[PDB]
Amino acid sequence: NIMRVISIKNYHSDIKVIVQLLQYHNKAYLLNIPSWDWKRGDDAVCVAELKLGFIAQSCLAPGFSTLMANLFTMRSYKPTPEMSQWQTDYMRGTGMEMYTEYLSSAFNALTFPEAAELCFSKLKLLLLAIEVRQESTLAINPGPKVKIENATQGFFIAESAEEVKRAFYYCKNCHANVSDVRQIKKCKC
Amino acid sequence: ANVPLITELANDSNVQFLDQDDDDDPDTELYMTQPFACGTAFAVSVLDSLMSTSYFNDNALTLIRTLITGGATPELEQILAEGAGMRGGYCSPAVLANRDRCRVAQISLFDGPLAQFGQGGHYGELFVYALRHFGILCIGLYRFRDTSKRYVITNPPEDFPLLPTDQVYVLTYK
Amino acid sequence: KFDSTGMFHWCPDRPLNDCLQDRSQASASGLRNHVVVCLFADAASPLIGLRNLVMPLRASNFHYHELKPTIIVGNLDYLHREWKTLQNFPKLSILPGSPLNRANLRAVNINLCDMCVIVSAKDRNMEDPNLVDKEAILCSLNIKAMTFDANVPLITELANDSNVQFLDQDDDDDPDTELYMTQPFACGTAFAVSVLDSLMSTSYFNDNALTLIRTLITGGATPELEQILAEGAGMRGGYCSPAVLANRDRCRVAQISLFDGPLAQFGQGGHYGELFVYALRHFGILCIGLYRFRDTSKRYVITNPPEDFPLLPTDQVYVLTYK
Repeated sequence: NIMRVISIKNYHSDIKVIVQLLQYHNKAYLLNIPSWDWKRGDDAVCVAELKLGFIAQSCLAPGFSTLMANLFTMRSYKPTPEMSQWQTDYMRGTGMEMYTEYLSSAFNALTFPEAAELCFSKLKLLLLAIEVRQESTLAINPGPKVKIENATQGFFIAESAEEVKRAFYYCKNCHANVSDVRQIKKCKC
Repeated sequence: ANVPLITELANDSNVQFLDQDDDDDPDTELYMTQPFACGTAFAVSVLDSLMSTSYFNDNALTLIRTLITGGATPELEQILAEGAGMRGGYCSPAVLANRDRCRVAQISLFDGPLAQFGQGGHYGELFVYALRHFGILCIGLYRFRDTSKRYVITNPPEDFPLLPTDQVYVLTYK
Repeated sequence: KFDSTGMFHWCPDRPLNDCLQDRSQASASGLRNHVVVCLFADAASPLIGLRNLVMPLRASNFHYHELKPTIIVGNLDYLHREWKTLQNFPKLSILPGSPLNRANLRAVNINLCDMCVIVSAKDRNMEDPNLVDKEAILCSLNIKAMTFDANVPLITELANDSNVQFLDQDDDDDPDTELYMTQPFACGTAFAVSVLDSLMSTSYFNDNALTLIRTLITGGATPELEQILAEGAGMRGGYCSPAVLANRDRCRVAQISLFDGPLAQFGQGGHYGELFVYALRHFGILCIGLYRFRDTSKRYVITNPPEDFPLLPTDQVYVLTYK
């Protein structure tokens, strides 16, 4: 599978490639290829890292394996009248998936806790992380020391991508007292 | 009998055979089955579905690893490639500052300061009170089946009731 | 000191534990200007016959201090079989473990090296046609990518010819292009086993061809050795008479640069013909061909150019010395 990538990357250098490996240690042999650039879209999915990794997190907090499995994968929401209460609410959760988008200007010079309050209360969305600049890096639920700069990528969990657009279209002065959250979709603040 | 269990399964349809109270059809899909909601089962076929997610969302596979492995940096990949193994050293105060990061953990509402909400509060009130005072982020609930299996709820609405014997997935910073 | 024939250097029947090393002992020994052999094999694999690699390196033409020490890297259970041939040679150093562990390489010092060989010994051409030299290709890439406080001499045994595609970075070549016109085969970083089948033709047409090749390659493989090695006793010792030791004074292949020395006068802007005549008269040296830099650190080959041919300062020449 590494040899296959070599031939692919030999034919055309600037191409997106994703690979399944089995052992974790074999990831190093991809770094030995010169045209390999993780910065520009190339990825590597280890089986062993993720397989036991989900299982490991269940030891710390049980059932997290399912939360994550249902989060990232695609699941069909379909509440039928034959189902019970516990089965119906579970299905609602599976539909919620990972989505990323830039934030509005209102979040500038605020903390992550202060940011998420506005997201959960008004916009009715959850936040996990922000892409912090530096060689940029990801950071899950940082402390109040770190602040938000302009054009930072948010990390959301929600029903669909259409609802996440409400993060981009937002203002403190204009979109203050709005009851129905579906009304918020104005560019000219 | 009341034991925490989890099993690596190659074939998905073998999930049928685990539990006693199978109130499910054989034609039913994997994710809607009882034990996969409780977390007693886990399929290897989930890793093939992650290949799709890595293609569509570029910053997906990164987010997963940061939640799962704890702190698997690319430095370790280069160090483990050498063949010497996990190098020791007790480190400086600058390097030891990196340990202060988030971790996944579970909190119950039987005891503690959050138990006030457990009698008959809401998820929204729990969320805001957690985030301001403590600096805690809640992801989802982990309820009892009826009123010792426990189904999962990932990110419920604001107006959602909370029983005393409930459990919540949490991202702490300590 | 020497063989019964007086053509190669000799040593007593050592056990394997004398020449064995750990990583610390390899690093502690200040090795520089040496040969490395990345050997890929299992315990239950067929013998290559590494004697034929080492034997020509230990010719009687070279003095004892001039000999380049070899450092084989591979599996023990394999090398235990081949030790019965290799035991009677000076300056060996078998290191256990696979040649993909960078700790094994960094202890051996590929950093300071004359030539790092890569040889496979597994059951090849059995399952797949194109994924044969995957271990050989990965190893070459591994060493090129590895850095320390890239410019490394390498050479690889390849079963399949089309696998030459995968080696270099700057592949300005079509897949349809034939083997010999490709970049790395001109530089000498690659080598095919299929060349041995083409030698069958040459031996048929020219009768005195295969003889000429062996005399250039092996150093001095006489038919006496074939009869002596057939007995089963192995390489017989003996320090020899002055009559037998006179046989060591013979030709050897070697490379000369035109950066320093008396021939550097031609390097500024001379010609190959002037170099040839001045070499042959005064010194008693015969030049075969040039080995230039690619542009103005790969180096292409020129076998016997014309008289009116320019010479750069940073050039190298293949030579047949007599000393």
